[PDB]
Amino acid sequence: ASRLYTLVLVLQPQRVLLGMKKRGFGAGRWNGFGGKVQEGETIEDGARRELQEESGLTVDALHKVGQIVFEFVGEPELMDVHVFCTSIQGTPVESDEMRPCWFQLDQIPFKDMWPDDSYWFPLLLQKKKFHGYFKFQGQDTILDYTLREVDTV
Ligand SMILES: CNC(=O)c1cnc2cc(OC)c(OC)cc2c1Nc1ccc(Cl)cc1F
Repeated sequence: ASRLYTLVLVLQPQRVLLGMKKRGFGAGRWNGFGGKVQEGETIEDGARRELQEESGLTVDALHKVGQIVFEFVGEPELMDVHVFCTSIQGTPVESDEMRPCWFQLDQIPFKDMWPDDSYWFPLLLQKKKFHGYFKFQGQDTILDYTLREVDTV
């Protein structure tokens, strides 16, 4: 009972782009860019499409960096999130849904991000690949988790 999602991190040598979500689920937190994979679409094509819809950026080469499953206690559907890292074109676009901002790598706003990010961002920043699972109670509490580095996602 899992649904496919993507998440894209635009990570440059000294900064990362994140978007402040204005509405819907996750509003008020800085996030990568992502959403649901569509019918007939590959996961990677979904990742490229969502980065444009949410940030206005065009990505050619995407690299898969992780897979994280999110469980919300009581909720039937698990989120199977395929995480990718990016060479981009365009300038980030602020829209009604998302306010993008560049962050220096020592200024990541973990306090205003989903709590799981604190666990897997140190891996992302060090160019590691990973598999994770986080079980949440509500939006603020991690009940339990697993996180492992892998050679292949
Ligand atoms: C830079 N880290 C993130 O951006 C990020 C981190 N953790 C998340 C945890 C979540 O629930 C437990 C979650 O539920 C909607 C969203 C998360 C999330 N963003 C995100 C946005 C849109 C999708 Cl489709 C998928 C995502 F993971």
